[PDB]
Amino acid sequence: KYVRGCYFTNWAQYRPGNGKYNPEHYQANLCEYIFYAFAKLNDDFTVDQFEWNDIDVLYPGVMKQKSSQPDLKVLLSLGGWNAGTATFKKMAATYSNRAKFISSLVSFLQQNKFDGFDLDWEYPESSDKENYLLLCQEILAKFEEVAKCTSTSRLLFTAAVSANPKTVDAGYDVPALAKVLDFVNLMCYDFHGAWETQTGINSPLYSRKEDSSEFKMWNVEQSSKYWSDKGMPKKQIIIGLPTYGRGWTLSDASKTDIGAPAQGSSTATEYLREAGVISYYEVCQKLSSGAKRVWDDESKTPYLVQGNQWFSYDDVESMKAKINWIKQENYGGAFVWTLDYDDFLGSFCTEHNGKKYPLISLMQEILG
Repeated sequence: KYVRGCYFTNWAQYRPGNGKYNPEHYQANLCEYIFYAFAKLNDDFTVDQFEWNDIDVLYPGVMKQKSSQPDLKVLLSLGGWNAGTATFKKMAATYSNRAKFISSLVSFLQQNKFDGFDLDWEYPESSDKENYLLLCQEILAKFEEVAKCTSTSRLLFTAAVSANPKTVDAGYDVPALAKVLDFVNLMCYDFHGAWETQTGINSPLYSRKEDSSEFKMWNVEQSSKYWSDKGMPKKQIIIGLPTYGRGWTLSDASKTDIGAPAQGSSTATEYLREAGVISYYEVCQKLSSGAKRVWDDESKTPYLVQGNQWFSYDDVESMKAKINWIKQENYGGAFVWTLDYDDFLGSFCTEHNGKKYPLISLMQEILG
């Protein structure tokens, strides 16, 4: 009745100390689907592994989890934000280029025992709309062809899609893609971040009265609605849950409101070491240090203040509110980004008595 998904990342193995995330850190029945991020798209449009140890170690490591969760399905994700669109745009522009990518892809999936493919082209533009459609149609066709041919279940085929309606209009033929994609993973996050000069919410459930006109649809609720109205069935919209936060350095540590002015990004944190970004477990460390929390009931998310540092993030209350809203509105489910941001050891946080995956466990718990 409800999809429950989780992104694994193949660079989380390089965090320092207990931030290091390995496939053995996964938990049985946490996720129905594990989206592996990412494969590499070569310049010649062929698919290969991205990290030097995927084929030999990490891919099989994730697959071993099926031993204790037999209907765990694992899909290979290609793209992401770092990858950009340059290869994608070229690869998709001709039938023969997509044929080379598709065929290369089908073979890389079979060899490495994946259950499906997840296209995270971030993002198709006007010039790519029609190409994108054909690319997906042809991926389903080959998958359909391969399945009848080899007498197997068809490979699964999903896309991570843009939550910004202006992009959805530009680059997605939504009714056509509905007929073709299994489901879409709605990236209803990153709505606000340190690229802005004032504090905002990362992933607000609802809009806020103080939002300006350009952002009245930049919430989970209204962005999922937009996909619904463009012709994607609600059951094929899967709601993105962010286990990370974004943060600013406050311009004045006395104005600490949603919208307070900021002079730059939050200082890079101990583990993710990316300025402007905090993992959930890092938040728990900060709480333990007398960082103060503030619920925002309008948007149903918390923020965190400590010194001149201000983070929007997501915790058990905000996650409880979104997943419940997933059920109340009958969207297709939830997915989490990422596994390695939660308190996967269950030792960085203390409010949860040591429960592993305080945040991600909510999916199986509430969505069954």
